[PDB]
Amino acid sequence: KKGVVHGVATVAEKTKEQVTNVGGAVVTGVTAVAQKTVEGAGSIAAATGFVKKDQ
Amino acid sequence: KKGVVHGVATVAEKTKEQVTNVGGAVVTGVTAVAQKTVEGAGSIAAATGFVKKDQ
Amino acid sequence: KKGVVHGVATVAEKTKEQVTNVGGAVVTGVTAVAQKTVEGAGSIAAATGFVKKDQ
Amino acid sequence: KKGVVHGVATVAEKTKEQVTNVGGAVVTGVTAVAQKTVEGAGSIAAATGFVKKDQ
Amino acid sequence: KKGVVHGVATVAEKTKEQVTNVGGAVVTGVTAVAQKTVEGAGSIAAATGFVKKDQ
Amino acid sequence: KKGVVHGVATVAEKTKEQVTNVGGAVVTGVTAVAQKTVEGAGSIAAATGFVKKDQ
Amino acid sequence: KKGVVHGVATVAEKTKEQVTNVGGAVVTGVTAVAQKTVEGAGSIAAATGFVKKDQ
Amino acid sequence: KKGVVHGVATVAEKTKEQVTNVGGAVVTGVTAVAQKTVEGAGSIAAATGFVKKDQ
Amino acid sequence: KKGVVHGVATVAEKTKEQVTNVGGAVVTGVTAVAQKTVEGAGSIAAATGFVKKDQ
Amino acid sequence: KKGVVHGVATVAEKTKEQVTNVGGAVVTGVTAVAQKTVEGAGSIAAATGFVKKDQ
Repeated sequence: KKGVVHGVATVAEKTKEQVTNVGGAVVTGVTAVAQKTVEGAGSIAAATGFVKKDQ
Repeated sequence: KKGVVHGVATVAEKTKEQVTNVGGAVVTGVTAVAQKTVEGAGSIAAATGFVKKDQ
Repeated sequence: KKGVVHGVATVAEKTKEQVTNVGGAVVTGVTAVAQKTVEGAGSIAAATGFVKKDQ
Repeated sequence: KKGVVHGVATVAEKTKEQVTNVGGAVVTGVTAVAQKTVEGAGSIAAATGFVKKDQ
Repeated sequence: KKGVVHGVATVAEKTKEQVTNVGGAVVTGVTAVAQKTVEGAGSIAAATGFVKKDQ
Repeated sequence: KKGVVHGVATVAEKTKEQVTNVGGAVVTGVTAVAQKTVEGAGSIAAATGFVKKDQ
Repeated sequence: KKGVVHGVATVAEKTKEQVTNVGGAVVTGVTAVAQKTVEGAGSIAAATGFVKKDQ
Repeated sequence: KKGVVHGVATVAEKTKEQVTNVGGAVVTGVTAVAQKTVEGAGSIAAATGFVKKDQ
Repeated sequence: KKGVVHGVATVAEKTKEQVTNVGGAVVTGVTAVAQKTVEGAGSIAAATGFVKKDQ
Repeated sequence: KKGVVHGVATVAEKTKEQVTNVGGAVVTGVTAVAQKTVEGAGSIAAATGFVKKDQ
């Protein structure tokens, strides 16, 4: 076989899960957050996949 | 087989899940948030997939 | 076989999970956060995959 | 076979898990955080994969 | 076979797990944090994979 | 002060929450269930407060 | 002060939370269940407070 | 002071939390369950407070 | 002071938490379960407080 | 002071935590279970407080 990509690719066979991202956010997984009190200014309480590039 | 992509591709066979994103947000997964009190200015309480690029 | 990529690629066969990211955040895994009180200004309480590049 | 990459690639066969990242965050693994009280200003309480490059 | 990379590559066969990172954070492994009280300003309580390059 | 009860009482002062039960069920708390597929005959999928006394 | 109870009592002062139960179930706390597939006959998947006295 | 109980009592002062139970189940605490697949016949997957007295 | 109990009592002053149980189950504490696959017939996967008296 | 109990009592002053149990299960403590695969028939995977008296 032959393949040429510029990116971003994701090429496969017999594949149970696939995610391609440029951005941006993708949530595909099981996630449970239980929480009782959030205070403070300002605290990232429960972050799973996170990116902060403030300018 | 032969394939040429510019991106972003996601090419496969026999594949249970697929996500392609440029952006942007995609939520495809099970997610449960239970929460009782959020305060503060300003706190990211429960973030799963998150991207902040303020300018 | 033959392959030429510019990146970012992810090329495979017989592959159960795949993630390609440029960004950005991708959450595909099982995650449970149980939490009772968050205070302080400002404290990253429970971070799993995290990136902070403030300017 | 033949392959030429610019990076970042991840090329394989018969492969159970794959992650490619430039960024950014990717969470694909099982993670359990149980927590009772977070205080202080500001303390990284429970960080699993973490990167802080404040300028 | 023949291969030329610029990096960062990860090239393999018959491979159970793969991670490629430039960044950034990747969490793919089992992780359990149980915690009862975090105080102090500011103390990295429980860090698994961590990088701090404040300027 | 003086108090005589037969039960079930719940006597207090300055008290944020109170529940008295004989029965029976009382749900006063925050609860989030997210769920994707339930099968089997017959499986208690997600039970929070539960009592089964079949005769 | 003086108090005589038969039970079940719960007597207090300056008290943030109170539960009295004879039964029966009481749910007053924060609870998050995220779930993707339940099978089998019959499996208690996620039980928090649970009592089974089948006869 | 003077007190005579038959049980079950719970007598106090200046008390943040109180639970009295005869039964039965009481859930007052923070709880997060994240789960991806439950199979088998029949397996208690994730039990927190549990009592099984089948006859 | 004077006290006579038959049991089960729990008598106190200046007390942050109290639990009285006859039964039965009481869950008042922070609990996080993250889980990816449960199989087998039948395996107690993750049990925190547990009692099995099958007859 | 004077006290006569039949049991089970728990009598105190200035006391941060209290548990009285006859049964039965009580979970009041911080607990984190992260888990990736459970198999076998039948294996107690992760048990914290456990009692099995099958007849």
